[PDB]
Amino acid sequence: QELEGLTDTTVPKRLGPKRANNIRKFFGLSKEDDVRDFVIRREVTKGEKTYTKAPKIQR
Amino acid sequence: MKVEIDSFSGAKIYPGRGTLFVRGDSKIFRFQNSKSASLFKQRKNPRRIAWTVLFRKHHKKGITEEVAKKRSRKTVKAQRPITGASLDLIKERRSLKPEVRKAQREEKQKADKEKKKAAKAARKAE
Amino acid sequence: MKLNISYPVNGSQKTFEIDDEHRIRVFFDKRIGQEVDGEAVGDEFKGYVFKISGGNDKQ
RNA sequence: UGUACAACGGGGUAUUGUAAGCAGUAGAGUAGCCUUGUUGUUACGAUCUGCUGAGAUUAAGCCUUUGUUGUCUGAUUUGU
RNA sequence: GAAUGUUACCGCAAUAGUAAUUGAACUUAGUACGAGAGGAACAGUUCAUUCGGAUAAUUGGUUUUUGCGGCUGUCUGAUCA
RNA sequence: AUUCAUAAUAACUUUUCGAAUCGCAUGGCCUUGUGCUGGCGAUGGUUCAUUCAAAUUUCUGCCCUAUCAACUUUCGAUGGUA
RNA sequence: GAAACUGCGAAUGGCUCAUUAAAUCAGUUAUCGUUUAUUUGAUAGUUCCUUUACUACAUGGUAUAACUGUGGUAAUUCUAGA
Ligand SMILES: [Mg+2]
Repeated sequence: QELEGLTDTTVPKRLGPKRANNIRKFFGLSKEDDVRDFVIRREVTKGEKTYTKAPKIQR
Repeated sequence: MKVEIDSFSGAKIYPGRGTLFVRGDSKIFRFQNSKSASLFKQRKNPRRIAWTVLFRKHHKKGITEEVAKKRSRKTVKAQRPITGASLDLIKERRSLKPEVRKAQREEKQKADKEKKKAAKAARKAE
Repeated sequence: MKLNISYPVNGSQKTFEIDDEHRIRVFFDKRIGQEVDGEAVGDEFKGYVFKISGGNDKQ
């Protein structure tokens, strides 16, 4: 039986990776897939205007 | 009614059986018999007396109580949402490892743009 | 007492306050890290198995 | 001549505190050997560990017994 | 313990003796009484003092259980005992 | 003034350090590749010297008391070897 | 640009004079008897380990904070689990 508050729900991992090889194993890509485009972004709406503020890639 | 434990021998004390000794440091020892009371007053150590639970623990006699624990071997089994990932589309992008020649296709346009910008800057300097 | 139960797979967690002392007597004389089946404490937790991670005493 | 009695034995309960013997790559160290080393073995060595909450004792005013072995007609006296 | 017919069981009860004692706390009530200061009592409850009769589950004491272990000195060739 | 500095041989170390770091400028060479080179700094780092110091240390030097004249050395007191 | 990790600093300063009579201290010597963050200036071509596929060097790996959320206690610059 599924408990009302635990298995009914699922919460998101608040942040995504920042290191390159961490991304590359997160998506299992390659030594060469150019991680810069596989970046997780988070579109916010400060007002009507929006922006994504993708973090960085260290290393 | 509680069943207290002997402070020297680990025996079980039933009500109305044995004695209690309050030491000057306000510690309470409980004895099931004059034997263990006397050995306490003779200030012997129960880890050296062979009939005591403490000795038997220290020497591993009747040691079938706890054996061991396992080691964890298993996956995560949850690609949970990264809160800006949209896990379904994130998996759709994870399967997008093939057809990665679009990466070089975009690198070609970036090379064209960087070279045009270099030429533009070299011309603007003049 | 109370149980702060957590399902790390979905990543969620919930409190459950508990009475019926002869249900929680199962936890007694157990260590942290040990496993317990939940039907002995509640058949709402039937077929589950929990692992004890910590706790906080009175005071 | 029988849910008889006794002596033994067994079991339980209790008391003590882990028997003797064997073994040990345990052991403060010491001497000797040579295959001369690569734990080298031999001997001496309080003690420790294991077989071992073991052994011993347990009714003489403890408990119980499907056990074994036995015993079970001697003498005196008494009458409204 | 002889004798009362013997023997056994269950009993009666003349006579004699006689045993229970004292106090505190709470409550009564800071009430009654009294100008006030002060300050009760009966009933009830819980405990205790002195005495007495039993008992030994527990605690304690006692130990020739010479029961178990340990220690000394010597004797049994050493060991075991 | 040295068994100083330094160097050289023999090996030893559970093995030290020898840049996976950051910013601005973005320039030069071509066999035009995200090719090869390249500036001004920051930070970090072994050793040496230096500096800021520390630690110990030499010599001489301190008030009143003899109604304190002997003290230290048991177990550190004075020295020696390790 | 809050928070938090990291690095530094917090051993300075300021207060007081209880101790302390060759002790501190003063001036004068020494370290050929040693430590020294920081500064300042100099200074590592040598490290692929059967070192001919053993290797990522256009550069390797894992945690964990802050953060999200669930809580404990009367209470503290308390804190657990995920
Ligand atoms: Mg420097």
